[PDB]
Amino acid sequence: MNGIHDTGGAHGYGPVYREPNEPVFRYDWEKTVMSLLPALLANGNFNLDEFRHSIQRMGPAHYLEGTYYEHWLHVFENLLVEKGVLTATEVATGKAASGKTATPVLTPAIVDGLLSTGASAAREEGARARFAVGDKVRVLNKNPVGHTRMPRYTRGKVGTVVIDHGVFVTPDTAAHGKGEHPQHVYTVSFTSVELWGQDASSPKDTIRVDLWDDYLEPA
Amino acid sequence: HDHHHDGYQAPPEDIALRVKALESLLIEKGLVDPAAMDLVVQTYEHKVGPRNGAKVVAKAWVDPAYKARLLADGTAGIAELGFSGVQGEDMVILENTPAVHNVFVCTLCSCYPWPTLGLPPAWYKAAPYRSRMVSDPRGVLAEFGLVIPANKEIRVWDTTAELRYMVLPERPAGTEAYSEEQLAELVTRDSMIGTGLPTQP
Ligand SMILES: [Co+3]
Repeated sequence: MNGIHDTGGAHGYGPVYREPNEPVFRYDWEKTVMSLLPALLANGNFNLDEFRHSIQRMGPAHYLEGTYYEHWLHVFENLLVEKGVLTATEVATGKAASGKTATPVLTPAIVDGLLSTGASAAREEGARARFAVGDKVRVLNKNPVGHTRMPRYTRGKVGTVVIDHGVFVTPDTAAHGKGEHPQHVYTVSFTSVELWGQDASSPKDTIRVDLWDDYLEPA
Repeated sequence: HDHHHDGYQAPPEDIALRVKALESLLIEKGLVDPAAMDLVVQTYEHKVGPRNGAKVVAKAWVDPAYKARLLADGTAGIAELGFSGVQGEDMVILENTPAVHNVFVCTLCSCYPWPTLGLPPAWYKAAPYRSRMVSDPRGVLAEFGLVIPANKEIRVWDTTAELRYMVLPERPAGTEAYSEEQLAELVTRDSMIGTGLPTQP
């Protein structure tokens, strides 16, 4: 999706201001919002790829105006409705329609173990690797309306495969209920010049991006 | 003017009420457990943070065997010090050298190595850093007071997949026979993101 979230190469966002001595959480409400994510993922209410794409789908202005955890809050209020876990009315009123109909999967007994383990996107088997490190590859020019992880700034560009990480779930399909379609993920190295042109580049600098096998074609 | 889109702008006046309303809803339906949520908050508020990565760096500095293991298998490497889990399942460690300066970003969102660095700062997750880091690294780094030599290659890694990156900074000169603990004190968060260098003694 060619949305405002795909920021790479954009101008006009200005200086990178940073807070001195920044707390992990700057407001109490952020603690609630943050801790909700693991809780809801544990329920299997949605997967991480759906979560990401839900954020991509908020209003562009809303996305820019909202502090980080407002993005998460948005997903919870909207993706849970889309998935049929909550109704619009419930979300609007903050009052459950009919009592405690579910049981929390994330309980105090398993928090530490679940957090320490996480959930790797790596898979045992999937599509065979078409490319080897050293191969010149071109990123395909695709413009899906749905979820994807090929940044707009890489599309149509030529780079060098520098790492084959093995097989992983494909977010493009996992976010839209089309299965995992596991395949290889590579780190691809692009020169500054190749990405940004003669003028806007520095001769030494390189940009590396992690791209799925079928995002690519031989250069 | 004011902060608008750099991550530090003011939240809506009613945000805390909105959050409380949703939380009550989710608790009432039986979707979430407040007690478990508190444990999650404590974990990232007090237990997990850049001190973790600092220990990894210090050990790698003093122990070439560990460094080799770490560079060969990041996940297993950091596990030796008891760090693992969410948003660090598949780690890749980036070695800074006299010829290469590494730095990472997530242009698409905020992907970041939680187990070794904790939750990212607001600036890492905001448009200014994300948009400019992949096009003008030197310009961004200069804003953090870091000037990379012109003849040194800068490698910017965009965290677009499920690999998570952490920078192994170069050990500062004049730190002979330092203990892992004294060395670890020099390792800043910025030095492991690549937006700064370890402290000079
Ligand atoms: Co991200």
